[PDB]
Amino acid sequence: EVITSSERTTYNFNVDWKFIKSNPKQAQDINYNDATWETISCPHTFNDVDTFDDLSHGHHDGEDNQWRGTVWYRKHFKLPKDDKGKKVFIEFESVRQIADVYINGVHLGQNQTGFIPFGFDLTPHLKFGEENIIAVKVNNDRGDHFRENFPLVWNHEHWHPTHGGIYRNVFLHTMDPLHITLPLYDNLETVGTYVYAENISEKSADITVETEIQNEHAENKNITLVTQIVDNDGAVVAHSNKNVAIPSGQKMKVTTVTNIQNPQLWYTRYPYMYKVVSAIKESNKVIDTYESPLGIRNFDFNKDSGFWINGEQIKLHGWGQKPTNAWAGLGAALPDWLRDFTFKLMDEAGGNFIRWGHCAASPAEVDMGDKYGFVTLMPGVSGESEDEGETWDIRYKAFKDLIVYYRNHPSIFIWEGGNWAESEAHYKEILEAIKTFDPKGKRLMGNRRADVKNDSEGYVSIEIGTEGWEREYPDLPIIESEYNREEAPRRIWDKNSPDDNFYNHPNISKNTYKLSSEEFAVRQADHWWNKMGKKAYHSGGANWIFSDGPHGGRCPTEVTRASGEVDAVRLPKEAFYALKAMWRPEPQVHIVGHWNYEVGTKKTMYVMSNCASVKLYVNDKLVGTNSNPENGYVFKFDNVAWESGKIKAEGFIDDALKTTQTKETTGEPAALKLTSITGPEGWLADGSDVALIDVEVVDAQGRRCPLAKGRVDFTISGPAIWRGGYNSGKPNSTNNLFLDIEAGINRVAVRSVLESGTVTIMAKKPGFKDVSVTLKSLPIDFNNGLTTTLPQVYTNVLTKEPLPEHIPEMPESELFRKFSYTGDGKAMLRTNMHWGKKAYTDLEYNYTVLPRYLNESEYVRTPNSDNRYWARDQLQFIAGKKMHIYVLHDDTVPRPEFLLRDYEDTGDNVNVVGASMSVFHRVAEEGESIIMAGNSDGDAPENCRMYTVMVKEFK
Ligand SMILES: [Br-]
Ligand SMILES: [Mg+2]
Repeated sequence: EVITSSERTTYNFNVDWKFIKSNPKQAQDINYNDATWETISCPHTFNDVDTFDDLSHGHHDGEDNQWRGTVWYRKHFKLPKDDKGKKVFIEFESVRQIADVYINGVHLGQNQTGFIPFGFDLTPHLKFGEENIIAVKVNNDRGDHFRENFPLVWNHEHWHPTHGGIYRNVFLHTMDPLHITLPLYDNLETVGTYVYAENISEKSADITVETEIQNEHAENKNITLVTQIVDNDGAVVAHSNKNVAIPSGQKMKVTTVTNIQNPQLWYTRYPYMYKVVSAIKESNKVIDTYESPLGIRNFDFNKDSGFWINGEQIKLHGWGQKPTNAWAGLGAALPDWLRDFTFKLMDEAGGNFIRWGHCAASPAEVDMGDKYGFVTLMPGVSGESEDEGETWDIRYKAFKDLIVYYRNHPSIFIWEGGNWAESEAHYKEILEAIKTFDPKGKRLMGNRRADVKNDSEGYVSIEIGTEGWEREYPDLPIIESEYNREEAPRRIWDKNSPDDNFYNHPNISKNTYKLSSEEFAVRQADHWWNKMGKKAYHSGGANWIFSDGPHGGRCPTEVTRASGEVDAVRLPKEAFYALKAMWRPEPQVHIVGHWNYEVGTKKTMYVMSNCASVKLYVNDKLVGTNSNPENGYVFKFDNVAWESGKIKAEGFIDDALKTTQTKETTGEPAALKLTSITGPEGWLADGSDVALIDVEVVDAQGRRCPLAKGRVDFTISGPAIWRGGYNSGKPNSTNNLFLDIEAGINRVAVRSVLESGTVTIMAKKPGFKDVSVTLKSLPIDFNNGLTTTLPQVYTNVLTKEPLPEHIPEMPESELFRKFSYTGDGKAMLRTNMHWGKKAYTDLEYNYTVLPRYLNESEYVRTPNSDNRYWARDQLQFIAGKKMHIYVLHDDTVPRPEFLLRDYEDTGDNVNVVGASMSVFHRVAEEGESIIMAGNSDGDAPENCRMYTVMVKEFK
């Protein structure tokens, strides 16, 4: 009963391209000789070999020591002379950053979005029955300074590592001249289908589908449009038909309304997915088919009680992940199944929310949101700025392309209008774009840092919060977009374990964060509980960064911003199991760390648990019972005496045993262990599929040694391309046929080639027997440059999960408008400045002598601990009245850019216990947006003073 076959064929266009990392003249020409170019397959990036190999700069400056410029791709392919009268479209999921596409030497156009799909009609230039050639000229250049990088201001490693090339999938679509259109607004100006659900209950739901159809034949067509609703088992549950005439050359939208009896609704704990099959028929003959996703759900982001879905209230907890999503050794060009692997890990740790930061996810990643039940906050392209001119035009156009592409996915609940407040006129345009292309989705709209412009009031539909600060729009629901900025490397367990190039790292004193995995894990509850978890009005939100990546960070001991709860090769940190124990709905306990300590060790043991009480045992001797968890989920046990053997925690709800975890002391190292991980279809010989290999050091019992480290050397043979892994704490650790073990394990990637065959990887380590794994890359159905086999992903992932069995108990200035501070320390607003008042929140230093104009001013007691911290939005407020702004800045600190841009030097100084602070003066009008960043732009003296702010009404 399900309509399957038609004139439409979707080809995978990833396999077998020619590539060159340069800009040769006439590279788009039909008869350009590309024989010496490199044979690759998409997804592909030429920055896989020169990223994750530079130690972080800190100061939120991302990795810039990588190749940037103009490169070229060329692909040969032949369509059957059979298809001689078919439309042919090419679709690019994304190209980074500027793409120019050519077909047989004819330029089709450019796309500068870097992260949004686009496509072109090849038909007028195709030679059927002959070889055709696509050429893609790609540029990934960007201006050095993230504030002077126009127009593509989102294109900067500050937020988005500039990994260039065709880093997502490419498809070829062939179809009848009479066809449903493709949702690639750039540059086809078509929108495909629009699916929305109304009058939803458990009993009934009405699905409206508007199908845009185009008749590119020279004669009118009388057609029947069929809308089929297909459930999770592939059964047709309901259908609708409409008989319409499409005049020759015309586009029209055909609407159907189809009722579903007893719909399976879409929940975060049961993301039931329907599919809509749209078919064009010409009397029993099927001309075209197109499939659209369908998840049926009612929802409410409520200002008082958080988020509801289908009448159940659900706390949202998940991650903010970079769209680059890069994998060490591979860059941003993840095969879809590695994107699925990343997503399955978020799902494993209880995620039900995702924000892409700060450009759109790939298409398959929105499919993964759909099938794992992730409420999604989706941006188009953005950096961190109110934009204008051409920057706004390109970004706004990308926003339309984005809605046209993604509007039918049920995982999307909020359109992120931007990663900064915007002008009133631009808010109008944002709502007008949603009204044009998504009038019926009931999605909300917000911008992060909307609170820094009065423009946002009355336009944003949901407060997009930062770092769990107090709500600034109590009329609205609130969702957290980026909380917990901390970093910590996977390889450091705790201060009771031997150091692994961290506490003694040459760069350790430049780190903002010097946390072990245990501290990083345990504090996950501090951050979550106090910023979202304990607030019944708070919908929840996104933990900043899921996987380590070389975007801007604060720890030059690492080659990434180490803020993920898994590392850049998706090895989980203890913090991953902390969040998993807090956020999963079933009862959980997780003992933080390991059980290989020295004889006589005494340490605090942390159990993370969503249970009500936890019991702790050392070799079956009960050492404690805790019914008073800290921050909802931390059951700690002080001064536990280590004993070789076994440590076991028990989790209880209502004094009934729910779950148990045991960790064991490992024995001495005894062998290397190699374990392979491939995609669900196996390792495919397509030139880009990846096989992962876990290399471990194990004891005689086969348990991973948590303290093992040291260099392993590798050899590879067979048709494959070694891509290595990384060591977070070391430069130039990528590519090499050797790698250090960290806490007993590391992970390398092997990429296939077009030739299928047997591939052998051997690992060696002094003192161990050699070990090996044998892989087989499997042949794919490939011919004339084309395959109908789509990129492999995990299928049939639908299961039902229960609601949590236990949730921890929850508790009971006219000038500094919308003040907020995002440094690690605490700021404090205070009034009536004069001699004797404290200058900082974390010191007892007082102001003594003051220039006359400073007295009676309102002031911000800043935390001196943030004296070398940097954040774009460190300190902000809207000027409540016309006022004087004074910034006291340590003379020993290089003046930061925001100070020199908008503040003049007074000549006067204010001495505060030996430190001379120059006053900088600024007059602000009422409503002016006052944004302050780090004390210094780069390095500074370790013992310098954090700056302070003073404010007085103009009068
Ligand atoms: Br990244
Ligand atoms: Mg994180």
